[PDB]
Amino acid sequence: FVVSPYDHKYRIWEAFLVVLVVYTAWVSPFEFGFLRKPRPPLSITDNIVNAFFAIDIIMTFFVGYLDKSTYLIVDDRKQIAFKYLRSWFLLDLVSTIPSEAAMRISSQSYGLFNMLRLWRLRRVGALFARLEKDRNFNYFWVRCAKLVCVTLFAVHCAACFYYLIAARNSNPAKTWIGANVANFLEESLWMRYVTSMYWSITTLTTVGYGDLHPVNTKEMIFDIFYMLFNLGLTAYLIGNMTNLVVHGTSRTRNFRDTIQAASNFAHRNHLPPRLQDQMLAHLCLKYRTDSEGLQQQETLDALPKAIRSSISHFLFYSLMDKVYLFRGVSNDLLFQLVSEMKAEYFPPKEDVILQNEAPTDFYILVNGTADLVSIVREVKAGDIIGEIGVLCYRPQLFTVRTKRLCQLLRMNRTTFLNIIQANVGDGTIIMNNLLQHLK
Amino acid sequence: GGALLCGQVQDEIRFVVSPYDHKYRIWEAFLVVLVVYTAWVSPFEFGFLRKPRPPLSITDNIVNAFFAIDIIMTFFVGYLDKSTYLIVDDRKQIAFKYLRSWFLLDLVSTIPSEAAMRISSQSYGLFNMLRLWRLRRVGALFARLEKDRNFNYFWVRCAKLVCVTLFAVHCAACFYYLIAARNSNPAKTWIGANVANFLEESLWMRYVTSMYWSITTLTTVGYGDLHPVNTKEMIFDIFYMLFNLGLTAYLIGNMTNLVVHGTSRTRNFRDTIQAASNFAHRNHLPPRLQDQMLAHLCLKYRTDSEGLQQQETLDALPKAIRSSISHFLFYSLMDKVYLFRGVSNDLLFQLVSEMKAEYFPPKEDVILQNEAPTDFYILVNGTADLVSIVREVKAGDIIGEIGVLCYRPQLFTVRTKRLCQLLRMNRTTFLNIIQANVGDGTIIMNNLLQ
Amino acid sequence: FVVSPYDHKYRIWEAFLVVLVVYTAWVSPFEFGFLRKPRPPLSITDNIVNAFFAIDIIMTFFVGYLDKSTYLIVDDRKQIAFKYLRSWFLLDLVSTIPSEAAMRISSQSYGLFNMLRLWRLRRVGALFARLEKDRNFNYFWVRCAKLVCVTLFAVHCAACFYYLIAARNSNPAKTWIGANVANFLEESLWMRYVTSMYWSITTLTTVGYGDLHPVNTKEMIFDIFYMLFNLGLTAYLIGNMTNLVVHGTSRTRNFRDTIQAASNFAHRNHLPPRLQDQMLAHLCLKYRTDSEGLQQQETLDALPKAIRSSISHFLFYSLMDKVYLFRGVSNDLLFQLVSEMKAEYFPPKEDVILQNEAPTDFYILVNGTADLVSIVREVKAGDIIGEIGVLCYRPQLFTVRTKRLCQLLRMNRTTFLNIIQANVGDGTIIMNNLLQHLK
Amino acid sequence: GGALLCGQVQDEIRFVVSPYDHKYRIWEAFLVVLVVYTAWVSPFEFGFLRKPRPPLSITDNIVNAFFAIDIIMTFFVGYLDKSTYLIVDDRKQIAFKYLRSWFLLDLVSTIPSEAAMRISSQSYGLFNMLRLWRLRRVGALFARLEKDRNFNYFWVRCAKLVCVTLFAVHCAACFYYLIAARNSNPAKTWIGANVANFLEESLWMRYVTSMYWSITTLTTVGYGDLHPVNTKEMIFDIFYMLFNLGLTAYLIGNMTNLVVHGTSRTRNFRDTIQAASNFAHRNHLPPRLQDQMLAHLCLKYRTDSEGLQQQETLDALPKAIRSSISHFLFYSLMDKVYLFRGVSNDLLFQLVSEMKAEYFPPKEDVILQNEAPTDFYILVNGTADLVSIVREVKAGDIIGEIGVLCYRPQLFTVRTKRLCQLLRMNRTTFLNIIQANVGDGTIIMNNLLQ
Ligand SMILES: CCCCCCCCCCCCCCCCCCCC(=O)O[C@H](COC(=O)CCCCCCCCCCCCCC)COP(=O)(O)OCCN
Ligand SMILES: CCCCCCCCCCCCCCCCCCCC(=O)O[C@H](COC(=O)CCCCCCCCCCCCCC)COP(=O)(O)OCCN
Ligand SMILES: [K+]
Ligand SMILES: [K+]
Ligand SMILES: [K+]
Ligand SMILES: [K+]
Ligand SMILES: [K+]
Repeated sequence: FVVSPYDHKYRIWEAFLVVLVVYTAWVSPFEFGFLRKPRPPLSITDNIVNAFFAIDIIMTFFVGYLDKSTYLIVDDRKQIAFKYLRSWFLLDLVSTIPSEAAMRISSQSYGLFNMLRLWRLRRVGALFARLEKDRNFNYFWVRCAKLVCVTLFAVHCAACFYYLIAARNSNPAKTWIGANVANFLEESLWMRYVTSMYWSITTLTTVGYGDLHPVNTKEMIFDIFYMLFNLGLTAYLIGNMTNLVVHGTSRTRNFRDTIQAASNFAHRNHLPPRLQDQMLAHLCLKYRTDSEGLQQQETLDALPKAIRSSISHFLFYSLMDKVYLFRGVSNDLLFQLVSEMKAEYFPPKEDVILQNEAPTDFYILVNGTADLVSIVREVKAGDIIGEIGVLCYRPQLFTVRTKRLCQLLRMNRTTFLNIIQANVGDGTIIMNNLLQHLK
Repeated sequence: GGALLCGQVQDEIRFVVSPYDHKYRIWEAFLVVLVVYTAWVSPFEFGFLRKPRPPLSITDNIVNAFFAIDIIMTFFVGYLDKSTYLIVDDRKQIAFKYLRSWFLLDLVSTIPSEAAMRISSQSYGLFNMLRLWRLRRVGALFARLEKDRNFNYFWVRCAKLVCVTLFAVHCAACFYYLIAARNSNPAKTWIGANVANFLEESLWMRYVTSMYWSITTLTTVGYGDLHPVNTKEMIFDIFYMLFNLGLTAYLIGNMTNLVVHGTSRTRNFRDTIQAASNFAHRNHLPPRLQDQMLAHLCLKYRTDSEGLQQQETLDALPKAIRSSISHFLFYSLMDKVYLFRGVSNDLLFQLVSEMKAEYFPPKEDVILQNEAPTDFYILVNGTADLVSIVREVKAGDIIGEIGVLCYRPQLFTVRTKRLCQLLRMNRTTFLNIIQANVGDGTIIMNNLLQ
Repeated sequence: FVVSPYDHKYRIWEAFLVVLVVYTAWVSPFEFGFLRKPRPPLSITDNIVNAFFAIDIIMTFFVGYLDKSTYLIVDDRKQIAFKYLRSWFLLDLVSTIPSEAAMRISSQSYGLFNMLRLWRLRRVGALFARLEKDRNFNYFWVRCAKLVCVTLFAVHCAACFYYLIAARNSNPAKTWIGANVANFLEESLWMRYVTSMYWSITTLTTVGYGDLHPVNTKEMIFDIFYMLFNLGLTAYLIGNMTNLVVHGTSRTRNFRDTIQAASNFAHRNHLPPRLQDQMLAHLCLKYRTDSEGLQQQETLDALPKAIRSSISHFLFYSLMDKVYLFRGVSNDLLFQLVSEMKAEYFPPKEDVILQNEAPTDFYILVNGTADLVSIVREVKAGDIIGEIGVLCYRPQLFTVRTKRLCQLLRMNRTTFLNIIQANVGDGTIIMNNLLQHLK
Repeated sequence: GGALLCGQVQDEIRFVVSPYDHKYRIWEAFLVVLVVYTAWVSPFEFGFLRKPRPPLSITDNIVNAFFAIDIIMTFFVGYLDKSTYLIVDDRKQIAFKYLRSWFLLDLVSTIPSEAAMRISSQSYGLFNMLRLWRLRRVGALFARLEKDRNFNYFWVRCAKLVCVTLFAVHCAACFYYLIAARNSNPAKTWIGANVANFLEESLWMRYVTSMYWSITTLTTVGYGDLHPVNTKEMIFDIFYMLFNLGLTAYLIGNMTNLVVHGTSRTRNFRDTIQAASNFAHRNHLPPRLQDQMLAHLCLKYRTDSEGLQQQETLDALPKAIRSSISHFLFYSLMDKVYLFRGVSNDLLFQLVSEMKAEYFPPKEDVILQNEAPTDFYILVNGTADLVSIVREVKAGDIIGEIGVLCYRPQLFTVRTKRLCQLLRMNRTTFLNIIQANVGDGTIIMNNLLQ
């Protein structure tokens, strides 16, 4: 029986009903403003759309709900039906009665009863509430789409109401439209619609050419309220667009402040130009490494250590399988290794470590390649550097120079000593499998 | 999973009367309605009318009577002085402060216009304009509401903006009509150039036409059907247009302030979640792993949000009540199970000040069987099972400590079945805690040992 | 000889010349747009103003300048004259030649030569630069005054240029003004001015009634550029007004976030309602204590310890003179006392400490009064509480209850013990002068 | 004093060519000028002209020739791949990437219109509109300038806004004229309703009239002299007015962003200074004392600003060059006087890593005679005297250490005579530093002892 929310076969039905809501949002004000009585084709199409919402009146029984008081999805048919009968079953139901039936109770009913069908706009508000949570869509741009919809619906409604004020008048002259057009009745419905839409947008944007304007007090009262609504709407629009701009441009501002800080530091302390250019080159690479190294380390430093470890195991243990200088070591020691290892990125043609430097650290190349340097040999992907210096505790035997954008795992001798004070018997495998690379 | 949990986290992200008396605040709230009345009627009497007439005269005298009652009653209402923060109830001091401030303006704002018009017949409208002194009461009300936690700041500010713009529209409409009505020739006026005999038309039509012009100008729609015809009208409209420029910039500044204010914390959350999303996408992590890390990241954000609020609300606060608060917290957050019964106050403080609160997702496992006893927990709220199941775990219940204080690998796995809050303690810090006054630690061991 | 900048007698002269700049800013575009040849009174008044600026051409010799490369004011007559002759002496000089003399070189010179006098606006920009630094004036509101000036000057200039475009035309009809007015020449100069000012503001505010608008291509080109300038100006105005609003309202937002944080903390941990009301009462008092306790402690915690000490000596040593329980102690020990003392504020009817509490701290009342409590005695201004408990190290003998908004200095026993391990022989005066209050 | 110091602080607050070759960047910068030409001419040929004519045809063929040269030359220009950050110089890879991306669009954007018009005579204006593909080069230029430290971000953004709004105005003017010129009756058009025979008027007059309408509409001034007369013009203007609403909101959003961005750090300074100002005012501090504390507060703000920049620029940076930077700093910030000559590397590091930099006002005293030797300093820059005077103190000079390493009350007062920067060391931390490898500390004592 009870269908889950978040069922994909249900999500496509709700998305379909939203396009029938967009149809309703256009048709209902137009039928209110421009039409007197039901006519083909619009009558049969509206009855078709009412059939789809009448199906939904039933199919919203048998659908569960997330009770956020307990964070579980309720599947009890007695509870879901009781909740729906309380939650606006009657408004949905009345919004689906045919206009023919709803006007046998009174012939004047047509336009104003069809305006009740704007109740369906609750579904558009619900869709925006979903998209403002779903991380697959940008939040500020979904707010933009929401504000575009509100604007277009306002322009359409105002056009239909203001035409109705003219069309109901006892004289076609002395109306805003009949003041310009000799007889706007007995003129094409498209031309009357476009003329009203033109007036409406001309007013909402405050261009106000003044070819079309209020001629009588009823028109003036309507336009007074429409102009006051437009002042609030535009101030809201400019607020939201400012927020969209301010947060969208933030990356470039932060990058420039970072480079400005480094440049000022170099100019205060009078760093040598070579090393200054290396500092800026690494900061630029960090900004261009957003999708990898940046959002990697900006995530991993937050995670609880259990899942953090499981990530490191997924991501790098297959690299630890490549290094002969750990072959057959105890599994826990190699897990500890990847749990301690930092990860870093280097530009091309940079020294990671120089010859005759003290062995404070060692590295494993994840990807990219480097030269020991004059040149003696090449370092592959899945290959290790500096470790014999960390073992020996004597100065490093060669400079290692990047020749690609290169990713390296890193460890420090002070913690490697501590790691070797763990697993002390497995340290014999460390020793032997170094000695057999040393042979 | 995951999505609905982070959605929830985003959703969470002798005769003196006191001025605080409810009966007095109902009276003050009533008088603000008569201020809104005054704000409409005084410009209208200045613009459109030349002598007092029914119903407006009798209604104004009724309103003046309510304000005259207030002129009396405010001699019997105390005030608080910023030197002492006590309410002053000395009749002489209440009288002196009222006389020295606002009594005279309140008095002239209350004299009947039918009396003032015996001083001169030209006085009527311009004397009515003095009643706008009463607007101080609306400014006072908004100042209270803006700093009151019961009221939504967004809607209080919006109400302020709406009142300012409506009052500006109304005043400009009345002044611009007065410039037309007081002219020597009606046909050379902004209104008589359109309506050939406007002085014969209904007062409603003239008002609506003036409001229409005023709003058309302030919104800058400016259809141009109605516009300045003569030099007086041009000078007036020059200053009105300048004012409207400043007012529009103020309205947009306030709406921008409101939307960046209200969005800020949701933005701060989104950045962390979308960073983790981009990481998981780019490194091609399995979906089965991804939603576990997104769930934990959302619940860490929830945890430290509450921690910062506790810190910033305690470390601001004088040592006396900071003591009382931290005392109550220590003596009420702990003691959640009989294993602690008889714990000494020092051992209590050392434990409860070091335990770390955290939130844990539904349908997940907090500790695992036969693992080393690195940590133990107290369940604050939510529900879990010891696990096949052996029993349910309640709120006000514990896991893992039976392996920690006497060293054993953990006897059970434990699995959540609602969103759950726990207090963690790690064995290394627990050992340091138990090393304080060790005898009491032995009494806890006796509570466990059976 | 050389007069200093920041001499008050010079600052009043520069402020006077700024009002003559405001005169120039109105008169020069008006003479350019509306007048053909020099006429009384405006000719004699302009010659008077030129005399004041000609005095300044001389009096700007003999005035020093702050050389911000070395942060000293230069007094060398050879340097100040050399700097001035380089720095725009010639533009100031040409801006003071009389219009009569400057039009004997050519009769058409009058209007366009008088436009050169807008060079004097450099002085208004300099005044705003000063006021944007002087802490006696609000920064955002000085930016507002700057933007009002720019707006009013733009409206005036545009009105004068657009009238000149009409007045130079070969036909009065086919001009924006002669299209409405049958003959605008031979009409009052005030009416022509007001008509132009009206058109100008109607356009800059974008109301655009359209009674007055460009009739010919020269007018259209001018209005094209004016409308493009106004779009930038209004967007700048709205930016600056937003910044003014955002920073001006910040106090209320921070207060509400503080109270919301405390309210949520109480609702999470389920604090008892009495103590919850005390917590909010103290946070409210802190916000209302902005000018004293807040900006006091928000300043003192920053200051370098030497000046911080000198402040404490100025502010509270005269209170330390009142306490008999330190009479005749070594001066250094009492300075150490005031250097250690914190300062705090309490609402009326609050316990600072209760009876039978442990003696962790003691206090001295700066102002306000309190009861020992049932009641036994009253505590004055310049009076001490809790110290016998800190001496005895046994629970406090009475509750002390505020009966005003009260300010107290505070110390903690752990640091008072350390302070008594300093000055150990002067501790004998502490002991004896307690024992003689204990008698 | 004081005021000018805080004012200063506020003022401070085989055949491949590389794409980085200066000769190539001059060529690319030249082609952007021909893009601005194309952006004007293509809408104008679409709106106002029906067949190619001098001078415009010959000028367009000259511009097409420069782009055809670029279509060739871009086969000889390398690119950098984001996988390796090396420049690719393989001729086959350069060719393939260019063919696989933009060669075809660059080619059709270069065919002479006098050739395309042999395919059909109606093609002319609509084929010219395809040349607007070239605008990608302007978008690329702005993307470079926005992230380039040599260029002011404010003016680069303003230039972007000005170009977008000018191009929108121009395009709308040309399209709206085309709607009029292509109508069956000129008198029923937005322009022919005003100018009875506009097709006889000069091309300049028609262009200026169309630009005037376009700007009047986009700025929303809307005089209404020129407006839509027929249904086609109304539909066009409906969509133009909607677009202008979005564009205006974007312009105001960018200007707000720019002014809050540029003001932020001055705001952050002002708050600290005005807090201290309000404190000194309310507590009635003497002016003689006040300006001393305001001076020190301004120079502390200056000091810690530079400290945060050093931290955030070092702790971001890989350990190799972080080492090189900190190494150079340690070996160059110290050794400022002969008292340190022969200092050991460990004692050097322990000292220089712990010394604290600070700024000190003019005409003030850093240490006083016969006071206890609590601290000593190295002068980094500025000037002072030992004090009556006994001698000047240089940059690269020291004060007070002669009382610290051998314990004595300080021999002199010392007084600044310019704004001065010093490195402090406190005797307690100095003792801890000297307790590392004490023999080297004795060699420093031998350097002082004579
Ligand atoms: C920098 C850009 C510069 C742009 C260019 C300018 C060019 C020169 C021209 C300058 C023109 C400037 C004109 C003024 C601009 C608008 C100023 C609005 C000020 C304002 O609203 O103040 C608030 C009024 O609050 C209140 O409490 C008011 C209460 C009013 C109650 C009225 C009740 C009316 C009822 C009847 C209505 C009429 C009948 C309708 C049918 C005060 O508070 P605050 O905002 O400062 O907040 C507290 C701080 N955060
Ligand atoms: C939320 C509020 C919603 C309001 C209500 C809306 C109601 C519905 C209607 C919606 C209408 C929306 C219409 C679009 C709005 C404006 C969009 C502007 C977008 C834009 O400018 O993008 C920039 C163009 O940059 C460029 O690089 C462009 C370069 C162009 C060069 C042109 C050269 C022209 C030379 C010739 C001129 C003509 C002759 C003049 C005599 C891209 O960059 P970015 O800003 O994103 O920056 C990078 C991120 N930070
Ligand atoms: K307008
Ligand atoms: K108009
Ligand atoms: K018009
Ligand atoms: K407008
Ligand atoms: K208009």
